[PDB]
Amino acid sequence: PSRFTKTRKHRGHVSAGKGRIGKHRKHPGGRGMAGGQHHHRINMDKYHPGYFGKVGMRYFHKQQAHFWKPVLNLDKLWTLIPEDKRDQYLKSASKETAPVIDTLAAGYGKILGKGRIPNVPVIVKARFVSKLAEEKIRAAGGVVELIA
Amino acid sequence: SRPQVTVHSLTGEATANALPLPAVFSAPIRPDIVHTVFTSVNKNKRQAYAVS
Amino acid sequence: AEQVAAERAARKAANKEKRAIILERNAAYQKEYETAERNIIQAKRDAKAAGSYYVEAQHKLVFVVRIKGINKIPPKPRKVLQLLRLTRINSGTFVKVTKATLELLKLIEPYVAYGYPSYSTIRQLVYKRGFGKINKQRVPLSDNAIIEANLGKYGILSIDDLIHEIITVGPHFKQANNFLWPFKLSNPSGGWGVPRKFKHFIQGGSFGNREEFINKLVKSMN
Amino acid sequence: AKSKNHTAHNQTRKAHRNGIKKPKTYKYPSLKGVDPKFRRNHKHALHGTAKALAAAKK
Amino acid sequence: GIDHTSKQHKRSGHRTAPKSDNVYLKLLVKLYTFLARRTDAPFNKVVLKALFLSKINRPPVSVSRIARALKQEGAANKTVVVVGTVTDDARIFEFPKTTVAALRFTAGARAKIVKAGGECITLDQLAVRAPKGQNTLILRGPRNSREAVRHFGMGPHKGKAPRILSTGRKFERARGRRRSKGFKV
Amino acid sequence: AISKNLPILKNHFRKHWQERVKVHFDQAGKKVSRRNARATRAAKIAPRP
RNA sequence: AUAUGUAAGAAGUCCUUGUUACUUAAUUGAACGUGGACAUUUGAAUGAAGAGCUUUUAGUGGGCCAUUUUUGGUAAGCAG
RNA sequence: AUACUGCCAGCUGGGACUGAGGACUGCGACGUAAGUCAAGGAUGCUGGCAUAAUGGUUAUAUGCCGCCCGUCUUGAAACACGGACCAAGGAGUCUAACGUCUAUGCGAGUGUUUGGGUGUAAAACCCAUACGCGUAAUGAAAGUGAACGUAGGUUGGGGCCUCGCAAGAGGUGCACAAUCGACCGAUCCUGAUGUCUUCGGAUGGAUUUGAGUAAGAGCAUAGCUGUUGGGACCCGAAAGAU
RNA sequence: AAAUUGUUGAAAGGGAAGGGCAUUUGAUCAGACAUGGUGUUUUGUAUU
Repeated sequence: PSRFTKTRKHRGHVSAGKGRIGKHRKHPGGRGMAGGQHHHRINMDKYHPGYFGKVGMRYFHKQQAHFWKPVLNLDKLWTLIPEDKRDQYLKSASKETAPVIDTLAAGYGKILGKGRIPNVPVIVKARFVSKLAEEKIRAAGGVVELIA
Repeated sequence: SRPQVTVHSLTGEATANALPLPAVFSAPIRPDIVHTVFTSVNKNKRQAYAVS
Repeated sequence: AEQVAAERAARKAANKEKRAIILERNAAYQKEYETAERNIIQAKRDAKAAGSYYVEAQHKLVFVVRIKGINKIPPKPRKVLQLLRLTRINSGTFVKVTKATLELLKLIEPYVAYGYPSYSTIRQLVYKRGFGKINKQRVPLSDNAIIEANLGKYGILSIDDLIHEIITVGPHFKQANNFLWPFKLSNPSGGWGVPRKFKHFIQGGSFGNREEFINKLVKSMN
Repeated sequence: AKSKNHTAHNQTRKAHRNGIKKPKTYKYPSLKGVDPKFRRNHKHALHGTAKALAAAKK
Repeated sequence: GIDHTSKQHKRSGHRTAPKSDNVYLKLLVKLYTFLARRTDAPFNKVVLKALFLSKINRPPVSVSRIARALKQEGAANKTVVVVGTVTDDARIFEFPKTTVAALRFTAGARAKIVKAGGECITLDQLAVRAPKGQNTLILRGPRNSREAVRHFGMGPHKGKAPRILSTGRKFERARGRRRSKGFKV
Repeated sequence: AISKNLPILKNHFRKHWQERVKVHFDQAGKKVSRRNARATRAAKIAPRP
């Protein structure tokens, strides 16, 4: 849409919207992040604090495959169970028929107890569990059994 | 809405059979959506040019 | 519903009753003005006969006309002129006389001509140039119906009631004056009477407090 | 090639364009910077007041 | 000349005739302009301006939020009116039997409404069944809970989510953010 | 060079990328050629899967 | 003298001290609050052209000249 | 009586410019009532030509005025710079990654188009996966990981719920704003049952601290404007190297 | 095509020319009176 640009509206005006006193020169302040500590220090300190320096330790050959662990909350777990049977278990909440939820199969490595699952017993299968998640699951009546 | 639509036969004015509307004809008319999508797909059918 | 006979008759009867009460109010106002003027005269004569001096009560109302342009004016006088609604040259406004308003006038002395108007000039200004501030719009008064519709809560039901409040400043003078849009006067028809305007009226100029000559000045300007 | 060093010209006008309007005030100002002993006491007193008010209007 | 106090030829500063080219949105705007003009209902006026509203100013409102609005005392039977999109919340396991009027419904949200037993209606049905907005309750979504607003107003000692691309160690967590490295913000 | 509140960008374009640009105008042609080669190999090994 | 900080109330004024891990010799104070009383003079004037608020970005970052105050200089269409 | 001043909703006269505007309306005035008016904007009557006569254009003449444009500049007509003239060409573009806003689609999801299928063979149409972003944050990290309450209390709040023909209040209050809290990481504390003889910190805290929670709001496409690297709005070095 | 030239010709001319406002003079030109009007003395009264 080059016909909508302000370049078409600046046709006829001398400076093309760049000013007559301070012209549109090539690189009046530097190139890129030039002078972030000298003359752009004000911008860096105002808007990007912590830009300069190093803090943590290094980790040669880091692997996001090692660090893969998506988290799942308890409400998201009860919605992770399929709906057309979710209605059935929610109505017929009882033991000896509690659904088994494989958070690992769903793609979650950890479960977190963000609050207020119904009182339906349910067997939970997760790689890692949280203290509050386990307490809330047991209060609901189910259990969390560890897998790998 | 629209009850039925007849079928035109090559051997006369029409025939006895008629069918209802698939509701794709009842789907909303969005000229702006059609305009944007058509602009984009008409751009999709294109070829590249450049100077030496 | 014809809305030709019954509605018209009811509206015309209400209008006639309102006109009668307006006429009664105007007669009362004229009697009050005449009584006040004659009483002032007899008070002066009685003081002279008794050997004492009758000091005139300081006038409770002034008319102030901004007569200087809108260029090269310092911030404090500019703000005081804006507060008194004097945003154009040859622009007038009625002011109730108090310590605060007198200090404002003393502040804006070199840009306005102000003085003590009489009933004649007040009536002249209201009748000739009377515009209400309705919905932030300058509509001409032109109708006791309009004045009553916009000031009936205060009992002002006609241009005569508005003029009466203005001349005999009362409980609702602030509301009536704010309803009155600032007067846009022309230049004086016979001239300003002085070669140079921007000296004090005392010094042979035109600005400042011309006490009772504001009547002549505003009648020439209106 | 000397130049003008400093001036306050036009500064008040620039301020008063959309300037010196007063800051907005609030009921219940921030309790930061006040004595932390008073803060602890006010916290406990507010908790007790809320409990007593709920008891009064159950 | 006039010594102007305010700025001359200043636009309203508000929105009218929404930027959307949707002919159906224009139809709804026409209907509610007529309603607001000839009804005097503040509900009609506010629904008209909410129709004028833009997208980020019309955040999605969840069925959980509607359920909370109905759990409000004496509001169980009020028609819940939202000018925008109603989304389905998977964090609630119960819904009441309310009537919801809205511009748009997600598939899950509409299914939730009709499974709970209520009706999903549009703004024109809301107008036809309640011209003055009788027994209505207007719902609004959280406008100030997005990435843009969390970045807005960034500066020293504000704590307003610095505009960054990569998040983690050695990405703006250094001099100017801890006392051990120079100063702290 | 730096300006108002914006994310710090790392655009690695300080080499002769304009010489090293590859634009895949031949997506459709490559797909057609791959399907044609699959068909030809199937014909060549006609009973084999 | 001119400039300049405040205040001119409803987020206010008066009986119940209800809570407290603060404070007091002490149900003494402090803070917050529940119950009650105060309308067309809700506590000066004038005005208000709609208050208030957020985002984003341009140009600019050589200035100069009156009237007053004023510095260096004999002075300057000098410099500040 | 009369220099004077003030008032008259006092009485007459002579000039000028203007004539905006609608299918019933308004406000008014005028003899004891028919209706007429100068009352919400010009009508009535009468003349000359049925044309360059009025006018438009144009060239002179006359009265007054009028310095050569662009640029740098506090200041240009400048004794500052470019411009003898004319034709054609001639300078904020495209890309990668993005910020704000807007429109659109779907929505706790979103994106078909790396590929595969089929095709009227670079269109179009269709497709079990994965992946990117979002749904969880915090710490350097090991790690831990978001409801003690109707997802809280107070203040203000648009909107919505009655007695309601003169002045008249409560209830609910979800955008958002201010404040006091609660919860999740980090720091500093405290430390009960139990001991792979020294280990997990249950609980209770702290003028500390986080780009958090506290009934999701994002993803994708496109469009002004703005950012960065690229030749980078166009033209321009003295140079350096092979 | 323009710059730049020669010639139908027209006007101007006391050390520039060009321009604005306003008329005058000369040259040139559009608009407008068969338009939707009289019922019968002129007619080329299904054409009015």
